[PDB]
Amino acid sequence: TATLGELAEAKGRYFGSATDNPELPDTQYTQILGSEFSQITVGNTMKWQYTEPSRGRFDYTAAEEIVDLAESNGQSVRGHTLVWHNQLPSWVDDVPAGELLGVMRDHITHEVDHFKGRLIHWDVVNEAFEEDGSRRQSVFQQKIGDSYIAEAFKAARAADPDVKLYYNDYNIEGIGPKSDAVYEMVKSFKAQGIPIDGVGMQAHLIAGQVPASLQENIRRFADLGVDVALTELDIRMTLPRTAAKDAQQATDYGAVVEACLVVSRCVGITVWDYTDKYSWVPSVFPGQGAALPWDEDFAKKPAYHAIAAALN
Ligand SMILES: O[C@@H]1[C@@H](O)[C@H](O[C@@H]2CO[C@@H](O)[C@H](O)[C@H]2O)OC[C@H]1O
Ligand SMILES: O[C@@H]1[C@@H](O)[C@H](O[C@@H]2CO[C@@H](O)[C@H](O)[C@H]2O)OC[C@H]1O
Ligand SMILES: [Zn+2]
Ligand SMILES: [Zn+2]
Ligand SMILES: [Zn+2]
Ligand SMILES: [Zn+2]
Ligand SMILES: [Zn+2]
Repeated sequence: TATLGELAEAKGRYFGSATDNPELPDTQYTQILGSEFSQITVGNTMKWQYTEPSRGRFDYTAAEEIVDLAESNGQSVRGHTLVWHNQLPSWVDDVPAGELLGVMRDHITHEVDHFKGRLIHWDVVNEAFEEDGSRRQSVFQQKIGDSYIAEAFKAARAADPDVKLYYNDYNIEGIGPKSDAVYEMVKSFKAQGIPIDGVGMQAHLIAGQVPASLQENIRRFADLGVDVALTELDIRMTLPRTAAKDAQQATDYGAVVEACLVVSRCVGITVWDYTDKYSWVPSVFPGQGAALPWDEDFAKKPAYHAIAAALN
């Protein structure tokens, strides 16, 4: 009957999926991508290695394709991601330390300016913290210092005043040292007048291990005055799939969706792609997989039933 996007929209939220250029040829895949979801995230081609492969020379070719596709289906789009220590072109490491801040600002200005007025959110900075809450020692942190995050948000706001600016990270779904650090940063930013409109909880979860404090965590961020979004939701399991594992995964998906629906400022959910066929999990987590609502043959799993039921 109604799609996840339609059910989500009926509750003032969006339900979308990330995608990547190489997948678009898959006709069965795109038909579902374009009809089931109300939002799309550019999976890879908005990343630094693609948009600015050589210093000062920008390339939005691949990203534009996905943005146009989303627009064609009437789907909103999330930009991902401007500042990240991963998938960074090699020339960035060679930039003299004293020049890096200026380079990061430039990268941000161009990309945000080019897509201005077409995206709903921008993941401005991604994974800037370690598990214990200390700063990840990336090229930006090391050469620019602690203010690089704040500078990144300022630059972004200066290039597009209407788009929502998000801080994105993983393992910040439950209350803990990592989410506390993000919590403090957001508090710090609000007090200093540093622009930031939301926190993106990637939500790359493990079946049977969903943080029970998820909802309370979403709520405290919302009380700080920022929106919250589950940006790259997937719940992996150790293969092979079994009925019991699928059922546990379904229960998990339902609890995650319910948590968002209970908090007024949880604007939406995005799954890191929607079919196991293209999930990034197997490639990064050896022995793990089957983390999405649709399996490799596009059959909806019990997980799908739970998501729809939670959305109502
Ligand atoms: O490169 C990053 C991955 O390393 C990250 O995977 C997290 C590692 O710790 C595990 O406990 C989490 O479940 C897993 O998601 O995901 C984000 C990616 O950018
Ligand atoms: O194809 C893979 C992408 O799907 C993957 O996306 C990363 C997953 O972890 C998140 O924290 C990152 O923000 C997101 O970009 O990156 C690797 C690429 O090979
Ligand atoms: Zn090109
Ligand atoms: Zn275009
Ligand atoms: Zn704490
Ligand atoms: Zn199947
Ligand atoms: Zn069903």
